[PDB]
Amino acid sequence: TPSVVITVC
Amino acid sequence: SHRLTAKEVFDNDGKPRVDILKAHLMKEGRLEESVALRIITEGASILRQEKNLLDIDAPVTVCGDIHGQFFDLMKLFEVGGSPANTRYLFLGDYVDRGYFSIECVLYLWALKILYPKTLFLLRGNHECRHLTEYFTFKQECKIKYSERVYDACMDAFDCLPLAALMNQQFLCVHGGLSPEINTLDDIRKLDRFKEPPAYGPMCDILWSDPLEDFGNEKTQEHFTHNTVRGCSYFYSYPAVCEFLQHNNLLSILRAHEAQDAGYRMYRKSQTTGFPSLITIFSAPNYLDVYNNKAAVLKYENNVMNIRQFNC
Ligand SMILES: [Fe+3]
Ligand SMILES: [Zn+2]
Repeated sequence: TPSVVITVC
Repeated sequence: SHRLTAKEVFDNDGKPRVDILKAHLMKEGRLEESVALRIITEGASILRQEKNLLDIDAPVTVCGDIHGQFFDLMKLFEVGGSPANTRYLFLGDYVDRGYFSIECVLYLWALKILYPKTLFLLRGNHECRHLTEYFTFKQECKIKYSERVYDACMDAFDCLPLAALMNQQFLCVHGGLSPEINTLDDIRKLDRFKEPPAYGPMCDILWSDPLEDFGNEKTQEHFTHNTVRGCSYFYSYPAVCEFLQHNNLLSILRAHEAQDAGYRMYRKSQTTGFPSLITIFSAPNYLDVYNNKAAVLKYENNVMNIRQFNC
């Protein structure tokens, strides 16, 4: 199961 | 202004000069009509050889709606990486609403000609005759080019694949599921080379939405008629999870609904603990107020990286 990384600006 | 010639657009090996195209198209610069027809039909011929359901390996950058917003498409490629070394999957809705629909089509088709094995385009619900006639794309084609160019785009849109199986883990579509799509073979058996019907599995792939209360259903109805779209269905969280489990998939990646941040991750599966559904939306939108923000999804090294841009 992959991990989730959110990159916001 | 100057209409780009075939020698200006294509090199001697037939490769489109996409940097020249990019600089000219953003000024609403036009090509010669024969050159536009060449781009559209060469791209269409590549799309026609592809399967209904694409097999796309990771790494890939997944992109939602563009809607003719050429300046944001240019930014998206800056954020997502150059197509010269980045695999791309677009989930449809290239035209209408925005101001530069034919420019987005010509540029993406050029990129497909140049990178046929690493840049992929799916069909959205706007890539059809009915919607481009109702919104502005049909008129813009006739104005800037001709009805022959519009007709070529319509035939090219018929060639767009309907879905992608990504890393053997994700089903990617513009809209969503269908009461008549219970296996991946159900997608493979469709005849996609047509205007999307008013109802049926092809319609639903392009048109359906998660329920407003997705993940907290008051009833057990997997598919309910979609009163926002006036066609197709709302799908429920049990509907999605059952599809995922039956088909050994992790999630559905789709577009089609604008989001405050450019993305939304819905309720996690009770089996895997991974979001059962992800919406990605890759250009600005005007619903209530204007929203400049957008996001793309980069799947790489077993990390689902949602990258927001245009803040
Ligand atoms: Fe849509
Ligand atoms: Zn859209």
